[PDB]
Amino acid sequence: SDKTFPIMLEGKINGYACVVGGKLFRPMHVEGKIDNDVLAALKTKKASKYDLEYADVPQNMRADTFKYTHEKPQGYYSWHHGAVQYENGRFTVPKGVGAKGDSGRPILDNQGRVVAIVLGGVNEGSRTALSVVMWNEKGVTVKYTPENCEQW
Amino acid sequence: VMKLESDKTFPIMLEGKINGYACVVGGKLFRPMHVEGKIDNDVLAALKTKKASKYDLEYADVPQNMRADTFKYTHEKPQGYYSWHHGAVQYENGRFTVPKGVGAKGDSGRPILDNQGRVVAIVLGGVNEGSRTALSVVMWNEKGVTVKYTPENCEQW
Amino acid sequence: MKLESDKTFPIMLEGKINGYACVVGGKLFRPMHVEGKIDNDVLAALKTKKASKYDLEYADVPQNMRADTFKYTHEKPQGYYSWHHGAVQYENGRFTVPKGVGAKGDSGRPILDNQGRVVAIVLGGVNEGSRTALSVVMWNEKGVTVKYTPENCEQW
Repeated sequence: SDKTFPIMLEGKINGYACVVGGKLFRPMHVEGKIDNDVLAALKTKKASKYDLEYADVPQNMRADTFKYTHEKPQGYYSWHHGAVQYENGRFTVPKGVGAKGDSGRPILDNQGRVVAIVLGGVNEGSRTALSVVMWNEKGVTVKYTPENCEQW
Repeated sequence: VMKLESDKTFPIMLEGKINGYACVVGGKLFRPMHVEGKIDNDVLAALKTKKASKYDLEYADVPQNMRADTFKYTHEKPQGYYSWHHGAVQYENGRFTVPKGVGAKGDSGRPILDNQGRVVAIVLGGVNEGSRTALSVVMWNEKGVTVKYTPENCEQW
Repeated sequence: MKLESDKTFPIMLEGKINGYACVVGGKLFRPMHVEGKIDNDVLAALKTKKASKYDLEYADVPQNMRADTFKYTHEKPQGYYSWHHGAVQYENGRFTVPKGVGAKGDSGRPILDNQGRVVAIVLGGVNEGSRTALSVVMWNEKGVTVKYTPENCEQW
């Protein structure tokens, strides 16, 4: 794929950035440089209310980026660490899964479409509650953060 | 298609300190006229502003590329609550109040929003009245006429 | 959203606009020969003093308006200025506009420089062929009112 690029800080992967619908996304709270020259060169617009920074990607990339959708029917989804579950407008992964450095990774439905970008999470029993950003019907950004959520 | 939205309020730096805030509403840039400093945003900090001393506001048109990404505004102020950076803002009998101990110098310039996200006022100052703090602000009436309200013994922020 | 306050006001007479009044630096000005009521309650209730020699009636504008009134200036370099109907030329000490421009109902209108400052208030004019010379009150160095009226000028 390679539509997700690790953000380097000091000397490690402090997070991830990704390209969706011709837009570059990056978690605001995640400091560091993207491991890609073009992307790391783009001036971003800060959206602190959603803990996101974004920028238009050059035309010679637009079509070759993640596709997105507001369609979030309850059920199962996927992401780098395995399966994700969506129920009651909340995304969750198995307990113990998800941690620092995972901010930025997207969540995908069967069709490989990005339905959300992860910002953080927190342990709730035998499940990990996720803080994410999504998109509604009108195409507006919506953010949902679980109680006592930790930033990854 | 996507309809992203980014920050619409910016800190006004003065001598390396935050002295107020500027924001963009209805395709315009505003900043409290009594606040000294430079907008922490190159593009906006360079625009030429026109003064409106009657409202303690300085303003300028926002470029074509920024027009779609600015606060929408309204005159609609039914009684109840609204919100701003520091929390809930109550509006009753033509006056916006917040809890005592909330709001101080440095907050002038910040906007007050209704639940739909529209700006119903811009803060200019305040003064404590008992357990509440009455706010000085710029609002808009039905005709589109900019109106300013300043509480007795108000202090500029 | 309206940020700028109106600084000119139509003078009504039998339903028709007979001229204009404007507010400059804390003062209302009105062409003395123009009869009618200023179309603004506050302004119309003001008592005015007359300066016949200048064909101007004037009063102190309410303090709550002083804040957004026209700023005047004496600086009148030759070139162009503007007024409601377009460009106004200034040369050889007199303002002129094109024929077909300037008529009854235009007295009281201001002429502004590009910085939005008032350099003159029109009181009338007279066509002189391809151009129409204007009658006006201006301001000199000491901020003193001065008047200029073309030969056979008519009070619009």
